[PDB]
Amino acid sequence: LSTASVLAFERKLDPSDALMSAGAWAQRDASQEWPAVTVREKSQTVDVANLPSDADTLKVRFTLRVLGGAGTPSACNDAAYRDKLLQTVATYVNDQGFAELARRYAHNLANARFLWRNRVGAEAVEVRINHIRQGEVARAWRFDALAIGLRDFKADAELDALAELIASGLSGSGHVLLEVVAFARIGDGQEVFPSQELKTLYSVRDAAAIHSQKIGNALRTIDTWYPDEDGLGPIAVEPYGSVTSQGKAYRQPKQKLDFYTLLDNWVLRDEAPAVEQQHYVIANLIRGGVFGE
Amino acid sequence: FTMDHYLDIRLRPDPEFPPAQLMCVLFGKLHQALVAQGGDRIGVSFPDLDESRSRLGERLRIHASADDLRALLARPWLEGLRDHLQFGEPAVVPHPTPYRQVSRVQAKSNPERLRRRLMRRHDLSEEEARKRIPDTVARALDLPFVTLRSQSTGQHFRLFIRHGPLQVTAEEGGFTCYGLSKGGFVPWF
Repeated sequence: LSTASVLAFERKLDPSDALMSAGAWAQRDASQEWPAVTVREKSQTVDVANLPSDADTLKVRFTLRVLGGAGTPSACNDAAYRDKLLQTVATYVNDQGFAELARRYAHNLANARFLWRNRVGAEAVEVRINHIRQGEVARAWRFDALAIGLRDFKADAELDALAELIASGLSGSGHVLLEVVAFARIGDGQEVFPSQELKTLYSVRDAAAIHSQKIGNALRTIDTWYPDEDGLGPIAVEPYGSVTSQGKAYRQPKQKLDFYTLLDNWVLRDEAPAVEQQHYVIANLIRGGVFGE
Repeated sequence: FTMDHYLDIRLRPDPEFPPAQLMCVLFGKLHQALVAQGGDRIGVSFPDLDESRSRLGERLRIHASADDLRALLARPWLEGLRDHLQFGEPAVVPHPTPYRQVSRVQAKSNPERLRRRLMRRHDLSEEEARKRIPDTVARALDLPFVTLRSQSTGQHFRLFIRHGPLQVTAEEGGFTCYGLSKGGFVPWF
């Protein structure tokens, strides 16, 4: 049983591009006709995006599908390796559910990780999450992002409800489409922070926006299981688990905690790792990617 | 030799930014927390400063009065960084404190702005204003700078600040607008 030379996993938890529109706080429940934040030039020549001078609230809206079926690859050479992989993943799901991963995903939707620099220095951040079955709203959640911690994953009743929704989505027991809307008090005429292009700023039809893969980066910050230090905080799930800004690569292949090493030792040789490393490996399968040689 | 109330600020790591951006945003929290707060006898101390590495600091060491530090711990404007960084508590200071120098001092390493005002006042030409200013009048100060990339220029910028010498005797004074030295020393330990 050698490894498959071609492996490819399609991603789950597919977000969209977030749109930003500015308005006034306590006009917050009618946030449907708010004008968009436009990207303009000023003088070297750069691009800036600011709120209007009579508005102090940033609105960031995006959607999120939860697909499910997180074990089946989209391309694989071997048939025995693929069946062994499906028995391993089905063994994982039958031993324990998706409650841990959906709990941490629920905590990253609870606070405002997807407000990267816009969160820093704000008076109050409010997150509203809707579940959608038809042209309707099934169940609405309203959170408070500053009370919910940035580093401490503490339980709650509403987070257990939404974690049951996401965990029911990833298992393939239904269709899950969520609408996420975030509200931030920044100040009158202050500066918002869209994502930067390859100083140009990313936009859609006359509105500043954030890329989808950056929100997708903000959702999958699970990994509190580094060998080096658990005191810094959870940084996102990657094979050869690395941080581009810090210039460091945690979870080295010279150790035995890499994704490729744990996947090879747990599929081919039946050497099951610790439980939290199994959460890491299944988190990389929900991430998806191009694996194999 | 009498201000023995410290208010430290320990910096923890975060994945969404390095310590330089946290030092810039905390620099805004100091320019708006002290300049928009009040209290002249409240200074700050950077203990991880290194002129050979261009660093700013690995742990903040605040120095205030008894009530000057006893009323800033419960700051709701000090929130947000409670999730990003860590805090401490008040602790006494030792008797012999070394007189160090930490303050803000702006240098002029660009003759293009004074060539703009000198083009609006002196009436210089291209070759006469370009030759009236030599190339040696500009110099880059390699002190510990902070990338305060605010809404004046979109790209990343540098920071300018001048420190003082080391000494043992105590010479206290009034703090600056950013909690630095401008004629009065500060302890460094």
